Amino acid sequence: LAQNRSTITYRSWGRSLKYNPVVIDFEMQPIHEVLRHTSLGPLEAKRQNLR
Amino acid sequence: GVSVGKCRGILNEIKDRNKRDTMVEDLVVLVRGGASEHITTLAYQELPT
Ligand SMILES: *[C@@H]1O[C@H](CO)[C@@H](O)[C@H](O)[C@H]1NC(C)=O
Repeated sequence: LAQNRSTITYRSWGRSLKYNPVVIDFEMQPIHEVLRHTSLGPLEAKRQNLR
Repeated sequence: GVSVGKCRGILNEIKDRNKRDTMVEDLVVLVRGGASEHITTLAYQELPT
């Protein structure tokens, strides 16, 4: 698609986007935050150490 | 016999020219529904339809 900016390429470009969609954007949080939301229960010491 | 003469001349020329041109264009699209290949075809910013 990089070569040309015409309508001939956007068709199959959107088709391939349907085939394989890349990640457009994502919200993020530190990795120590997911430890609080685990089934293992309280992990405050390990969470603070990793923070 | 006495002879005397005097001559004087002056010329002044000033020229000024200014030219300024500006043109811009903007485009905003907001489409919701059917994000398939056809709407990507229609997402062509240059052609209007
Ligand atoms: C895209 O391809 C068409 C067909 O070859 C061509 O006419 C057009 O000029 C191209 N667009 C460019 C080079 O920006």
